Amino acid sequence: AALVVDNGSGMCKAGFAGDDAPRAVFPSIVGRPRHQGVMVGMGQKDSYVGDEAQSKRGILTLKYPIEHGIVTNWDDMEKIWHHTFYNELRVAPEEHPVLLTEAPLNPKANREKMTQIMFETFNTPAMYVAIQAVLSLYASGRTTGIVMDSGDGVTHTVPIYEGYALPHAILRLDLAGRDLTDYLMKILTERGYSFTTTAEREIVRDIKEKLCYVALDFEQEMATAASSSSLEKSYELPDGQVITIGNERFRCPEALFQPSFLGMESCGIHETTFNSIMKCDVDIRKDLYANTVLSGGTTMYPGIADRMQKEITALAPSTMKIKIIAPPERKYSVWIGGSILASLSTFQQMWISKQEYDESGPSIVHRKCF
Amino acid sequence: IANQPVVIDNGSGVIKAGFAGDQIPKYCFPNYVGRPKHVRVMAGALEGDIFIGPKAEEHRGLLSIRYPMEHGIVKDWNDMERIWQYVYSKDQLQTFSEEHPVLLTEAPLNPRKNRERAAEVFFETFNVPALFISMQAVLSLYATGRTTGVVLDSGDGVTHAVPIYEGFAMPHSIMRIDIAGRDVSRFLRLYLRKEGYDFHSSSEFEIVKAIKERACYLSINPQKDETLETEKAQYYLPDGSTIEIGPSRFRAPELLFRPDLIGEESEGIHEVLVFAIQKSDMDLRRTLFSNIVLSGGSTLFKGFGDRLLSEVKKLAPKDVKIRISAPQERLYSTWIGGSILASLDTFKKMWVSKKEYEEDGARSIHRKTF
Amino acid sequence: EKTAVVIDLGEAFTKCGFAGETGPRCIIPSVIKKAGMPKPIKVVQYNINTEELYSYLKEFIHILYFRHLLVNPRDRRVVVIESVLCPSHFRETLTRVLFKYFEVPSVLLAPSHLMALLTLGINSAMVLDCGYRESLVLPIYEGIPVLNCWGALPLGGKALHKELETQLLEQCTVDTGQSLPSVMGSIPEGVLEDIKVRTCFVSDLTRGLKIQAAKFNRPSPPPNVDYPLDGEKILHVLGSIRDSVVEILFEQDNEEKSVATLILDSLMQCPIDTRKQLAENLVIIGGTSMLPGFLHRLLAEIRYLVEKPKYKKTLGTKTFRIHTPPAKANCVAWLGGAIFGALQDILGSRSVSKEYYNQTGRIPDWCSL
Ligand SMILES: Nc1ncnc2c1ncn2[C@@H]1O[C@H](COP(=O)(O)OP(=O)(O)OP(=O)(O)O)[C@@H](O)[C@H]1O
Ligand SMILES: Nc1ncnc2c1ncn2[C@@H]1O[C@H](COP(=O)(O)OP(=O)(O)O)[C@@H](O)[C@H]1O
Ligand SMILES: Nc1ncnc2c1ncn2[C@@H]1O[C@H](COP(=O)(O)OP(=O)(O)O)[C@@H](O)[C@H]1O
Repeated sequence: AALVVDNGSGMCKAGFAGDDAPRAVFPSIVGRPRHQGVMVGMGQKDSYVGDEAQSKRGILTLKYPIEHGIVTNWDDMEKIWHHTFYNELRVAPEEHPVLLTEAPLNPKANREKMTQIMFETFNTPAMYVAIQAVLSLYASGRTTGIVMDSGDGVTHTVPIYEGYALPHAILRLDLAGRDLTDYLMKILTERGYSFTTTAEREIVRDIKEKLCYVALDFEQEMATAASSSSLEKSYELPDGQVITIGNERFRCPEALFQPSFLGMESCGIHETTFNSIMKCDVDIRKDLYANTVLSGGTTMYPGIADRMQKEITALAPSTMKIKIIAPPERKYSVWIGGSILASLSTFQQMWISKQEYDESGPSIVHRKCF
Repeated sequence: IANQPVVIDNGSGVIKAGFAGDQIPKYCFPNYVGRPKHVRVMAGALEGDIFIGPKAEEHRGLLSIRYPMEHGIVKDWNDMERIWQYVYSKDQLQTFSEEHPVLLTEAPLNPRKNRERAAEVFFETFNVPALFISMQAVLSLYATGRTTGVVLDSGDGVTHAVPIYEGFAMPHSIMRIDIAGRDVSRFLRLYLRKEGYDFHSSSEFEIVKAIKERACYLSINPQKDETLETEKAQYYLPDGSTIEIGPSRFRAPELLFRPDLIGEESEGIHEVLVFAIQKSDMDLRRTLFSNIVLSGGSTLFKGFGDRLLSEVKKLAPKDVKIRISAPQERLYSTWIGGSILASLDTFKKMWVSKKEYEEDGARSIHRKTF
Repeated sequence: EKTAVVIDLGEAFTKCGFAGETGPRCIIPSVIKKAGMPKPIKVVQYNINTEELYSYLKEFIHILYFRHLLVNPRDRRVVVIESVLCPSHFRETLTRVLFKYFEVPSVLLAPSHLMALLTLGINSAMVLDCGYRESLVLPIYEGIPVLNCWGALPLGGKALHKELETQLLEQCTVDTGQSLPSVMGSIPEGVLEDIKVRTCFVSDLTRGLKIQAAKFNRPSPPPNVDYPLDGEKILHVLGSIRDSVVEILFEQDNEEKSVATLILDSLMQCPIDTRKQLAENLVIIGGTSMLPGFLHRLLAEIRYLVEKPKYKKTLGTKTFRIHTPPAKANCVAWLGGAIFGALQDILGSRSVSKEYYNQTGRIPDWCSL
């Protein structure tokens, strides 16, 4: 009926209104080869969208217009979107209204640029963009809750109390798994696993999803893992290389708990969320203690809820019970939350049509934000 | 030991050494592993392969020379050992490891394994009672006297551009490229092969490297001089063979800044330096523009610094005064600073004793390393 | 419409035929039989007067189209089967003969491995060309010929001919009119080549080890037939002789320089994807490769060299499935040129227009502008 288009910071997801499985599950990454003196290989594309770039990853320069979600060259992602239509659903955007994703503390010019692409370029009959965390809590089925949203490009805890705007405590945080992967390939380089390009990064981010977990006592677990030679597990890679990871698996996510590893001049994720907590009414924060909504697909980690929980629990009073809300499908609950969100009665009226945009210009984005 | 410390002007392509008090590394020679070009199974061949200096500078169409440290990655450990023994001999050191303190210098992107393995040889085969491993940028700063600075090096393949203010160990400011004149000359001889000049042997290519260090420059108008019809000045080999060079005399080195047709779309350290600029802050950036240091041997080029000046001028915005310090002995600047560091009393406490190495080893290396 | 002129080239030969031509219409070498001159002067000449070459080009190209074509090519395009490393200025001398002298419609330069990729109809490939005087390996990354990874070494049959003349100095039982060890001065290498065509059989890898034993501390010289030359010049050559000339292709002692070394290291600079790719994306071209008992002995030694210390870890377990040429490996490149010129008239835009060379007088190669 509509177009529920998710814009994942890493991969992508999409589909119509009310669709259950995300159709455009492909890398939301841009890539181009080394356009040099050689000729074309039997005729082929210039830009390589997702899986195409993922396929011939040895030469295609894996880039992103995305800067922790901030798209620089909108041409990239819009051509990706065109092909995404004519790739997954093969439907024009003019017959079905679109639904998009966003993150707080985003410059409005980004969304307005996006908007004018949908109208001037895509000619969508109606359109809408909302925060991913809303879809996460939507999938949970709540309205009161601190939706700790965590994309693989950004992070933003979203405290809500009966679907109400609390942006003073809501804080965007450009925390990407890519950043961890940066540090990870760096520490691998001193471990003899010296690799440079982004193809290496794709392989090791998949390895990050393979064995990089979250321990419980980083230094103690670090010393024991240093002693636990069996924990330094190996895996013969697609290439003849094998790996060795025992510390690295949990050594790398401590940068989230400790900005010191990167010198982010910030706080660790657990107390960062607690800092966002500290910007509210402590008695409704009690509900937020119960509303420990751990969301964002970049939270699919082994031993992460107890870690984070225990940390903030040490920060919280005894009566302030942490009650984790974290379904393993929270990664899909973003797009699926938008997919079922499209089926909302009020939302079928809450729209930004052609003339609504044109006759208002990009100014309509402000009140039509949320 | 309480003797004159061995000041070493280390390197992947050029490794020299001397002592404290000396103003010059007494025996200047590059990094190379000289093996014969023939089967040394039959008696009366170039066996031993410990051909450093005149032995390598003796046989030309009979030696297939090798190179151990490849971008800070040394694999010919035993070949390094025999080169060390050549140095330890009375032609270069005239003393022993036990008899004199030794100073080791490094650069970033060096895995711990190289340091550990080299320290094993240096404290077990050779036995330095006063040995210390350090950097090279620090020594270049010692030579320049500065402490605040965007230090750069132009080794054989060693190129780190880390902005270091007042000797501040800033590992997040690390911007190291592992490529220089080595592969530049390799594809410059590929150009020679494009115009019919094959140089497949090491020495056969070492002559080409002598041209690289002799008849190679940076035409500050690369595409303009490229579009301009060249004249191709004739070079004369030790054989005296007439060889024209022309555009290729500056093509491959200008290709460092413009890696367009490499496949390895590198940067040209100015871009990497702008990335390091981003790592720094405008208040410090403004100062560090004036605080730029160059090192290594690949800096030696006609129109080198001025071309890079033009590069950054096209990069940096207005009211940005940049100064790039670069003496004539960028190679020796490391050795000069090594003698300066040798003259430091803190350095005496900074070094790891042989017994200290026996106590910990790798942990002592990476803990007492700085 | 029109059948573009597909012209094979190279250090040794220069073949040709129509677009899509299936069959060796003729085989011309890379020389010119100069009138008055008793010997056919070569064309593969470097640091030489391009003007006498320009004359060779005019005459030779003229009679060349009269050989393979017997008709003026001013109607159709010309598929120029080039390869890298040739002097681009010399290539432009060819271009000025074409446009500035014969006024051909348009031409296009393409390497041999590209046409090999056209023959297999695949995209990625790790192909080696067994050139006349040299060796030429070229990897392809899904239709993209890899630049930094390559193979190019003076490792062809010409050096083997030098080795053959060395054997002629050593093994020479030329009868009277009964040894006569190289009493006759020069040797016709073309005759020597056809002698190899009718005699140079290739042994086994274990026989390669026998040749290693022949180097230090003799086994199985037969099959071996003598060679009678006209004018009472009969001499015998062992099979171990020609097999020794084949086996010396991998002397890696103290230098680590061979064919497989070049291939392996070219793959060493490749990334993870390209590693397994080129392991399965593998083909071999070149006429010199077409030897009886050499490709499998060769392949066995390649698989053996996978067991070299720095290769089991790094490369090791990789299936080296190799594509096969549907015809003679040498002609297969020309066949790929025939493939391109056959059904690709649309690609005349990529072909170098005469107009550009008229208004330009040059062609910027893979450089700037
Ligand atoms: N098994 C796993 N182990 C470790 N990490 C995982 C695992 N599964 C998923 N992840 C994390 O999920 C992240 C990708 O999920 P995420 O939904 O955040 O992608 P995204 O592109 O940011 O989507 P969006 O931008 O819509 O939030 C990866 O960075 C990875 O760290
Ligand atoms: N005139 C020159 N032109 C180009 N490159 C040079 C020149 N002089 C030296 N080099 C390069 O710089 C290297 C020496 O710098 P150095 O820092 O000692 O290198 P490394 O640290 O890799 O040994 C040489 O190996 C050579 O590659
Ligand atoms: N059937 C064959 N057996 C052995 N060698 C051959 C065969 N056919 C051609 N060759 C040789 O292999 C080389 C490939 O031919 P060509 O394409 O002319 O090589 P190049 O491109 O180096 O001239 C030539 O030297 C040729 O003599």
